[PDB]
Amino acid sequence: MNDSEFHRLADQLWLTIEERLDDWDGDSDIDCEINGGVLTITFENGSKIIINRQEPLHQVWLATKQGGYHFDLKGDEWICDRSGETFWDLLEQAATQQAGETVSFR
Ligand SMILES: [Eu+3]
Ligand SMILES: [Eu+3]
Ligand SMILES: [Eu+3]
Ligand SMILES: [Eu+3]
Ligand SMILES: [Eu+3]
Repeated sequence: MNDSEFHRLADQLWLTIEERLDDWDGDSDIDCEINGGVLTITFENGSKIIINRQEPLHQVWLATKQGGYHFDLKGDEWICDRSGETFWDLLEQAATQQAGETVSFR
């Protein structure tokens, strides 16, 4: 049921994030590491964005300089359980604010 579906969709999310930051071209230095399955993106100002799996809840969590956001699987989409906003939109907003330049995963 939900456990396999969660692993499938989260593994795809991890690869999309990693590959894009792998090919990051812009001026700002952005680094992405995977430690204990957790992704940590580090910006030149020392700020970070942290992305982890919450297995019991089948959620992906995002921790940014401004706050914490929790996402449910919704038809291949990841939706914030407090606001309805999409993961990609909230990640792009946070990364753009913390890099001081446009960061898109699209
Ligand atoms: Eu490549
Ligand atoms: Eu670097
Ligand atoms: Eu590195
Ligand atoms: Eu389970
Ligand atoms: Eu589909």
